[PDB]
Amino acid sequence: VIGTPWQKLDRPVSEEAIEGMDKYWRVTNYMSIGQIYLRSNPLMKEPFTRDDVKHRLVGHWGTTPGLNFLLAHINRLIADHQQNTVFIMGPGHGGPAGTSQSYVDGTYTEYYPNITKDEAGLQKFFRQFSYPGGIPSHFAPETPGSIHEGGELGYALSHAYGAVMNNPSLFVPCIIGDGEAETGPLATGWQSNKLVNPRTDGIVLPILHLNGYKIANPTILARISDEELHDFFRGMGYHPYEFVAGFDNEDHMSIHRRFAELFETIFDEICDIKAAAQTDDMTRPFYPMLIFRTPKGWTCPKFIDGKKTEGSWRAHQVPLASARDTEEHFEVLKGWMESYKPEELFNADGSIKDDVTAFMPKGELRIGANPNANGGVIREDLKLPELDQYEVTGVKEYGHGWGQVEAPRALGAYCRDIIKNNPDSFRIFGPDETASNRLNATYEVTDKQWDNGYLSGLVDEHMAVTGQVTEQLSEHQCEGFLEAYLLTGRHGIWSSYESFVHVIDSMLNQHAKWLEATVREIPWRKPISSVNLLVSSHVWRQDHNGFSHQDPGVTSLLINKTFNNDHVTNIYFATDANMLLAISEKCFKSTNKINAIFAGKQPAPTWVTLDEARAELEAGAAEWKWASNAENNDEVQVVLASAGDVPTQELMAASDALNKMGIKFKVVNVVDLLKLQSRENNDEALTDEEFTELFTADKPVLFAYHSYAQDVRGLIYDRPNHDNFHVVGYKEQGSTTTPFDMVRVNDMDRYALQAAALKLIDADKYADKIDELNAFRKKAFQFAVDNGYDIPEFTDWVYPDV
Amino acid sequence: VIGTPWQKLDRPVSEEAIEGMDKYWRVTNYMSIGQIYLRSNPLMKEPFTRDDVKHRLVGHWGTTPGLNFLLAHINRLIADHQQNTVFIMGPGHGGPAGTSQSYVDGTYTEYYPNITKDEAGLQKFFRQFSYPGGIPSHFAPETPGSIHEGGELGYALSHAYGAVMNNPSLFVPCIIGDGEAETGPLATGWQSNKLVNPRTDGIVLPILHLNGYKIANPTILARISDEELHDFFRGMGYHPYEFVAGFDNEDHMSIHRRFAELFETIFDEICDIKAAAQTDDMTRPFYPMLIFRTPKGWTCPKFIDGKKTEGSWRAHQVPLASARDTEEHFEVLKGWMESYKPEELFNADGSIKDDVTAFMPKGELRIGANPNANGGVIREDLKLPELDQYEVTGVKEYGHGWGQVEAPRALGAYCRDIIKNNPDSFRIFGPDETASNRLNATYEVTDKQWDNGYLSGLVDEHMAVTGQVTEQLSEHQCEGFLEAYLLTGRHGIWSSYESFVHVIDSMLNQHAKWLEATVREIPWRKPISSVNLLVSSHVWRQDHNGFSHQDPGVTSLLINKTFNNDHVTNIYFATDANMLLAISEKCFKSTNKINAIFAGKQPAPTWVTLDEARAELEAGAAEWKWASNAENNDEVQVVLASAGDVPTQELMAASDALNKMGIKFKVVNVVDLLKLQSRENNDEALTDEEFTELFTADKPVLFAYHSYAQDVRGLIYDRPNHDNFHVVGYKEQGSTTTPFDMVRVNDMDRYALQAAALKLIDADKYADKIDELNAFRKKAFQFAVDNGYDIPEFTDWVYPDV
Ligand SMILES: CC(=O)c1sc(CCOP(=O)(O)OP(=O)(O)O)c(C)[n+]1Cc1cnc(C)nc1N
Ligand SMILES: CC(=O)c1sc(CCOP(=O)(O)OP(=O)(O)O)c(C)[n+]1Cc1cnc(C)nc1N
Ligand SMILES: [Mg+2]
Ligand SMILES: [Mg+2]
Ligand code: NA
Repeated sequence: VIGTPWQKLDRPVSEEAIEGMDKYWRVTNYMSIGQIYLRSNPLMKEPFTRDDVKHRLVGHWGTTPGLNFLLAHINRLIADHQQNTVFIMGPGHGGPAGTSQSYVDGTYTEYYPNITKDEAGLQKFFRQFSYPGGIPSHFAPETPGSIHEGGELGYALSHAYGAVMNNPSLFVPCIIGDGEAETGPLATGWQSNKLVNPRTDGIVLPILHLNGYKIANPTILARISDEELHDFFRGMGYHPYEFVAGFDNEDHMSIHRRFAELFETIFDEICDIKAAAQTDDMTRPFYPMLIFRTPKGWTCPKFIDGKKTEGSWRAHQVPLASARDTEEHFEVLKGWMESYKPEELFNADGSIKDDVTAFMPKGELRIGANPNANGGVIREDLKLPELDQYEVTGVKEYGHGWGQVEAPRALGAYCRDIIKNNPDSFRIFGPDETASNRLNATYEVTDKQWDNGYLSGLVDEHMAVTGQVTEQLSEHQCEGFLEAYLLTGRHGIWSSYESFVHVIDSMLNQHAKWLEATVREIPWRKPISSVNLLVSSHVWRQDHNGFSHQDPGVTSLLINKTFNNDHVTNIYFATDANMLLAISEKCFKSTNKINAIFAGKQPAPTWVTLDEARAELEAGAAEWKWASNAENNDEVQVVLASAGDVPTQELMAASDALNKMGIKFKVVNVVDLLKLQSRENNDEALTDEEFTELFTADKPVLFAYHSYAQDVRGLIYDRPNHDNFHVVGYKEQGSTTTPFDMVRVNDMDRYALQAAALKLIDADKYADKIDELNAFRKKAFQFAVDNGYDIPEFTDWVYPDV
Repeated sequence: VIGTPWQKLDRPVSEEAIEGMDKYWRVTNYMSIGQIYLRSNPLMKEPFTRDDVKHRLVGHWGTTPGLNFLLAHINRLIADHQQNTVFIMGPGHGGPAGTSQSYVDGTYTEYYPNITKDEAGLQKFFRQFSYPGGIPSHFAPETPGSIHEGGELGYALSHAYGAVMNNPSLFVPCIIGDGEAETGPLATGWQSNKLVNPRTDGIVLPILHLNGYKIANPTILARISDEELHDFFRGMGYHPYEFVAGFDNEDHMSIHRRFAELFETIFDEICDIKAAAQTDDMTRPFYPMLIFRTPKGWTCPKFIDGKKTEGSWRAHQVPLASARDTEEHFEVLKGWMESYKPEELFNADGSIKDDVTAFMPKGELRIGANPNANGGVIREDLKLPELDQYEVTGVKEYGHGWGQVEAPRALGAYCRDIIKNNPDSFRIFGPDETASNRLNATYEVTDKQWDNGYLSGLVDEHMAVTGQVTEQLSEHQCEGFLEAYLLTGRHGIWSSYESFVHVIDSMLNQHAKWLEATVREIPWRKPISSVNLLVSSHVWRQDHNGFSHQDPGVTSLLINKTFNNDHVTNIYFATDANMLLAISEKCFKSTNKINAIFAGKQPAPTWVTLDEARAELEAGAAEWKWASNAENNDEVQVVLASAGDVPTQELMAASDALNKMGIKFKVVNVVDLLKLQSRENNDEALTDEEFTELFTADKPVLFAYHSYAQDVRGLIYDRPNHDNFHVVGYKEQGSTTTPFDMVRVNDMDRYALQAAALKLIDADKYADKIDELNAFRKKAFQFAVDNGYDIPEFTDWVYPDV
């Protein structure tokens, strides 16, 4: 248990705490300006001149003094209440507030011993910000106290609410830009309070950083009427409180006392909600939120060159852009740094004075030290059930290609038992698709968590105010909740229709970037559990939907995060349920990855046993010898290679036909896609020798690929024999139609695969047979048109091993 | 002018109109069930049996009777008020409501003559829905009256509000799923009413289709308290009205009269707002919105197999899934179809009776016929200014590589004058980045349109309640507004930081799919203007930001929509401002495309004259002979090829060094990326002969690519000499740093490009020189570390032609 969660003070904030908060705010403002502007001389010792100013002024001042103000008050609150707290910096371009916070709390020097608490350390701290060989502009994973960089705006609230799930002692004050709140993902993020429970989860306090402006415009929320703004927050289930400061001559000590009093009222309300929830955990409370309305750039010069800067979008990036080049900008910068009176904040040796930090929290309550902001220090491996009990044993009892299994049901049973064994640290998210993607065996041990109105057991099934599945029709919510759940040390999976995974392409990019920086150069940030995404209801079998639901292209995006041997991204094609099981075990053990797990949910053959699945997965691609009819690679006339359940089924049927014609071939299944890249691009891929062994040195290879052929073509560009691969992938064809028709129109069906294999082998010799196969595809299509279902010869085919 | 816009009735809805609306609702419900369930016998003529039921039951009943109800009332409103109207079907899986609407209004038979108004036509209409060789499950572009398919949910409101921009006579009732409203893009879509003007734009009426459920869950909005729901809509600037029906025994005629009365109150309020806006166009009104709360699946069987179906998520997809296989489901289906009393709705010949449609609008007011729902019939070519006046003439006067131009400023001036010449049909959208991406010369002739509070001319600049630029910090808004603006026949452009274009990857996918279906098989849907996206502030020069802002990967997504010779996607690399001008002219003339226009906004050399730009763009890739020093291709030791402003600059400097060493090479610039594909994949690409002429038959080619190397590798897979290309692209390296450092760490800098060219030519011979270049890159990096700016030898280099 960290601290004493949810305790009220029952006395006023002390005057010593007010004095310390004002010094915090002045020293963090001063050092934020130092990080942006100063390459040397951080205490302005004589002579302080333009030569001390950075040659390239980069950074964002506008948000920063508002963040520094809130962080003074959040620090005071954590110390007085001993409250387990992680904050979210929505405007993550306010990096200097976050580095300053860590430098003040002592964690920065603890993690970065060269950046010491004295004048030499402070000089290095100023220079390094946004500087070559230094540190980032944003609140990056290398900053103690960050679980959210806030570079690509919009995810502040999903991360805040995922952090508090199953974390009942955790308080998250979530600072949201008012520009940020105009994004789609942030606007739906407010609604998360219908999906958390005040007893079993922790508490988010949204703080709208309503500074009136984004980059070059006012914000929507800052210019609507007060009555609309309050109605908006009340309508989303909050009790809105509003603070307004900095727009008149009120002295800063008075402002601190008024804010401290308000923040105590708000926290007392949060403690009352927490206490009440021990008895009534079914009534959704109106959680407080805070409208924090202060001038953008607060405390910078009001006008610069006759233009209003404090209280304007003009304060957004770097005021006084000429501070190094003109004595006029320099004199302004000097007056501004001096206005904080650093001679009262730092000792002669350059260390921040003790009376600046006596009010601060200590130990693991510090924002920089709390282990929820470095959740791999809290993370424990899952207690996983034995995989063998889930195996589809039909392959062993009856043969390769047996049965009509819906593959994700086996993952569902495995998930059900993982939740049983790990009942408060493994969650499933879904955008109203958990049952549709066949993971609903989980409901046998838990419910979907819904903290909003109930009506009747005639409609409400498998839903309760607490549970370990969460659904909302938003891929951004599901991805953001899960990411923060992992970042705070827990585990999970989500599932999406494949075409709609693209809604969160950019979130996958940012989380991959977080992982890249971490595996490269942040070894104190310990490994977290991986994002596991079941990519299902795929391009080939969207029976009730049509062409909008046909886009397997998240493969292509994921390929753009496969560099430097970071190994933070995996693309797996689950050939059947036994393979899905073997892939899911590996993913649930893995850390510091995004794992995209492709599996069809339609009834489909099972090809491999679980033991075979375990070996083949490890290799990445495997010959299926029981399906090949060639002696050795020299006898092979063509290599039949597939990735994905549907291409494999069609390839298998084509193999059966090619066997009966007396054609010699081998069958290769590909599960771990990026293991096709060369060793030069991927030090864990198949070696050239293993790659040649599978694909031959010079035989043609027909490769039936689940997604866009482009992906495989680009991955295998420097591989031996790559000029002989003919990759058949999805090619933007299809509609609402029968299963045969969907493969037919992308040349993916068994008949077209058999034809392509014959064309690769000898086009002239097989000219007639190819015509005949192409005519059968027309006949089969006409059959479907006339009759309403596919031709029995297609649907009724079972691999001859069965 | 279509109809008589914004006219009140000032009498009650007639009883004849109520009777006609009830018959509409019954016949469209009946035919919706017919489309889902029936392969033959649409009038249930003796014998009606299981054999008439489809073998594959696919489709979505739950949303559909609510849509059919609203469409009866929207049709009545259009007819009585003669109101120019396009609706948006948010729940686009209710395709049968949209096809039924067109079949009733007569447009379906007008566009599809085989689907006649009689029993034979009705049989074909039922069978074809969601059927092989038939039509889609959703409200697809092939349905008259659609500008929004609603497959990937969330974009209903951005499309509605973009439709009404500069369209002051247009009314858009926008039907939003209540599941849909849990998405991010929909949640921010409500806020658009701060960005439209009630005088110069038309009016959206959001209708929340609050049927209580999504697929397998209730919805957030349906289960919060009524007071929260109303406060929510009032807080977003609406006057909420709520209708509740279908939950008790109220007869359907009574329900129609109550709704008609309410819908007249709402429309009268919209007419009052429109009238008032002729005098006060600065006060933002509270626009009506409608909460429409009815049971999901309304009018289907209340219970099926003991499970509540009407008023449940269970009604979502296909009730009575056994209707063909069991007499029990069949008897239920039969009673349900009979409950609509089709013997009163159709004549003996199977035509829908005249008294079913006497209340309907006629001519171009019909929802299926209105030209705003087929805007290429309204679209006129832009009156474009002459391009030559914008040319950067520095190249002609001083030489190739001259000056420090910020390329998008020339596009800004060109846009400024396009708006001048087309002052109400060309708009610019930006997610608070218009000025940041340097398109702010447009503000010389128009303002950013902002219909929310003003404070002071000290902060409000270039903003007014009407104008042709719109900004909101949401890529989903900018993309959705623009798409509908084009779909209703107008023109525009938007700009985004390149990394954040990924927020709307999935919207680009859907619009590409809309374009694919249209160019393939919908010739009555005439061409619309293209989506033009300035992709700027790119990976190499995000000076104030860092690694979160470094992701040029939208190239890779766009490559997945380049099939079948649809030619609906273009990727252009603007080498400099003259090239950007030549690309922008072509894009502004083009139709039925998405055009991604890559240009850097940093100060940069101009390489080509405008006449050269015009020729090279047409070819797609061009030798720059004035930069090559080889005689012919046989003399070439290496081909120096680049795409993108920054790779080209570095390649050019490498060429200068390689020239001074006595190395023989040619320079090739690539502008129109997909023209590198083979003719087999792209019938408008470079032929093999032209490709060999540029890239040689067998010399090494160093290709410095703006984005991920993977893209170029996969595109050129079947090209002559492709095994000799070495593609250098962005490889997930970089941070907040100097311009040299960002290229350095991706091996993209001039020194590394010169080294790679030497390695390709003779690794042994040049071993020492390569070491030396690699050491200079270290020295240059250390310089930046020590000094705060890049080494003068790097920054000060100008191409020797200047
Ligand atoms: C850094 C960057 O690229 C910023 S900061 C910013 C304004 C944010 O204003 P906000 O009111 O949220 O913050 P504050 O006033 O500074 O506190 C924008 C549009 N951008 C570009 C941008 C665009 N779109 C998205 C999704 N994310 C980002 N970061
Ligand atoms: C068709 C499909 O793939 C549907 S329909 C649906 C429920 C929509 O409920 P809503 O309340 O909006 O509509 P209604 O009750 O039927 O009127 C979902 C989750 N899906 C999957 C889905 C997921 N995510 C996104 C972005 N879009 C879609 N279409
Ligand atoms: Mg702001
Ligand atoms: Mg609904
Ligand atoms: Na090759």
